[PDB]
Amino acid sequence: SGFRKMAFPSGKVEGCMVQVTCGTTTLNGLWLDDVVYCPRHVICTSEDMLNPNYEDLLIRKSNHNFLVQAGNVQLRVIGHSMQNCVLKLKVDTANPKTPKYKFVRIQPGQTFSVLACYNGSPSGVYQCAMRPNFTIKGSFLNGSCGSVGFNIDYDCVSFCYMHHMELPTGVHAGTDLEGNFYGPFVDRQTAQAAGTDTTITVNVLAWLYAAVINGDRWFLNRFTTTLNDFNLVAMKYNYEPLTQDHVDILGPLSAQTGIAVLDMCASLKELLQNGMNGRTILGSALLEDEFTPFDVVRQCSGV
Amino acid sequence: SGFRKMAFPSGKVEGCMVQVTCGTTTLNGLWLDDVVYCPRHVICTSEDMLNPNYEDLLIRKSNHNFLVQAGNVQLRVIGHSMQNCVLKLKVDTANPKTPKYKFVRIQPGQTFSVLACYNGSPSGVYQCAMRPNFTIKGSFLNGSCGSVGFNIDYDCVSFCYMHHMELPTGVHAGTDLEGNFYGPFVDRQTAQAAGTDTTITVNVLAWLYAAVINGDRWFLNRFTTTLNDFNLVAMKYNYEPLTQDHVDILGPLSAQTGIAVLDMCASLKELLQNGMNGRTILGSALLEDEFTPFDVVRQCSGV
Ligand SMILES: COc1cccc2[nH]c(C(=O)N[C@@H](CC(C)C)C(=O)N[C@@H](C[C@@H]3CCNC3=O)C(=O)c3nc4ccccc4s3)cc12
Ligand SMILES: COc1cccc2[nH]c(C(=O)N[C@@H](CC(C)C)C(=O)N[C@@H](C[C@@H]3CCNC3=O)C(=O)c3nc4ccccc4s3)cc12
Repeated sequence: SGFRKMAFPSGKVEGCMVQVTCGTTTLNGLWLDDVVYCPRHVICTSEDMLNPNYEDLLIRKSNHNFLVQAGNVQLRVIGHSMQNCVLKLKVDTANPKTPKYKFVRIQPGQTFSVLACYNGSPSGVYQCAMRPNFTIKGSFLNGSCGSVGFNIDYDCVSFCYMHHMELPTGVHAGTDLEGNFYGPFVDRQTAQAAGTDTTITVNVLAWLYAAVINGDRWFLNRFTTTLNDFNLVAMKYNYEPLTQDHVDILGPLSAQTGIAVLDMCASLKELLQNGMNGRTILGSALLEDEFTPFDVVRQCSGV
Repeated sequence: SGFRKMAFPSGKVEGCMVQVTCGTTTLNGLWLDDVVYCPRHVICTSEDMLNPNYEDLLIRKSNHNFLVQAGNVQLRVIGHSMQNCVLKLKVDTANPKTPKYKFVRIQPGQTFSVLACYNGSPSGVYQCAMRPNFTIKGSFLNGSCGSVGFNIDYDCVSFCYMHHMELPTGVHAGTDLEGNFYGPFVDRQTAQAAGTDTTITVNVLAWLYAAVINGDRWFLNRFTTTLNDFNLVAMKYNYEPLTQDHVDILGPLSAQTGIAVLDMCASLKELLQNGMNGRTILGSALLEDEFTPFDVVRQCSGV
């Protein structure tokens, strides 16, 4: 038992991290088969960054302008192309550590592991959720762009994020591995705002089930509510609406604990209206919404 | 910027995880050079577990009773010996992925990354602190024993933990890689209690500095206190005493923020006496003590 924010083991992704240099700018890149993927603004100069015309900038480059380093070994670039906000560099060597992989775009409310890298060298791994407003609450410093986010299913790495930007509020924005931004952001040196955010209701309920499985029961009550009346309270507290599919997804956790989803919703309503009264749930003094139902089942099945 | 609980990249340790089977019992093991390390109670039968005489149990074993599997490839055991609560199995093949490593025992208050493994296969990575009472608040299921904890410095993996037990309270206990338990626990199928725990004061202060670096300032005040008077308040709230070495260790963070350690102590005293008044620090509604000063500097230097 125990419930901890947990990342996927990162070794399969570590074996794919390289360093891409163009001019004086060096970013992280992702080497899969004979292609390296990196943020396209590696081709920018300090003068270009306010509003680059990237098509123009890249037409003015050739293969020999890109230095790709995999460890101490330099990779020969033999082709280049634009992939929305990602640059694709064809190299003459397929990565021998390429895992089974795919490129999958995730939904707000889903989680993934981030492998933070600096100078092509992995530095830390952590978990985070795609917020409803398409930002992530990450931890990224100068030099981190091109770090990727991913999930692992059996042997397959599903890459879902490459890092590009930090907003003025200190949250982070990036693209899928096709170079398409999550949310209304652009890869320019400008201050950009996200939309208002909301709390991921289905994840809060999943985490309350995790708590019960781990012996935290003080917030439970004999009461139940209806879906409509729950969502009336949810809207008041800036919580997302709960769907029947959300209920159905919570079915297994409901069955494991013997607590109907709408019974747990009555606990959440009381927590939202009354606070915690100085108590904690799974070591937190607030309602946590960055664990999916899948994340919970992965740590709590069989407890 | 941003501050997230962050583990070390796990790939160097992933390349060392194997599976050790004795009889019907299979545990995780750690393969470094030509030695596999695992919890000694892999040799136990259901009848032996209440109070095994491990010396007797192991004398009754020979090399061919141990099946070591590294992936699909079986490793030939050519020697065995007892190492306190760890078994050492000599195999005929040195692990070609052995990283630079050492075995280091950590102090309460220090942090490390855990690579949770089941059936020799890595499943998740997370960070945790050795509590003052020598337990860890982990996430471990049936089948997890032999999973290890570690820190990485440059290229060197310092292994500090191998997992053995879950206490009745749901916290976890284990040994260093020499097989010596952290705390007053024994490897028997018995319910065991830890000593009372305390809050790691120096880590709370480190995390308050992390908060300031990340723009959370509401808890600051123009006041300062003395070390003696702070520790009088700390003792009241079950916080560890703050030493001058703790102050000295916090020096860099003090210099980066321009906030004297004893000035921050006055903020902590007010937080301890007044609570948060419904506000958060770095996304938490309680005072967090599982980040060391080193952990903070690693994410906040240069912000
Ligand atoms: C007036 O401009 C602002 C006003 C208010 C907030 C702001 N934020 C950013 C902004 O984020 N810019 C992007 C770059 C843009 C072009 C996508 C950027 O620096 N990305 C970083 C990751 C950042 C660093 C800090 N923590 C992070 O996550 C990345 O590593 C990259 N470095 C470089 C360096 C050179 C060339 C490319 C890259 S790409 C600008 C900005
Ligand atoms: C009346 O006995 C209790 C009363 C109240 C609380 C209790 N806790 C334990 C207790 O923890 N036992 C140890 C084993 C002891 C011998 C060190 C144990 O099961 N370790 C697990 C990791 C545990 C599983 C649940 N989550 C965890 O972390 C491990 O994987 C191992 N599995 C086996 C299986 C067979 C042989 C060896 C091992 S070693 C006993 C106990």
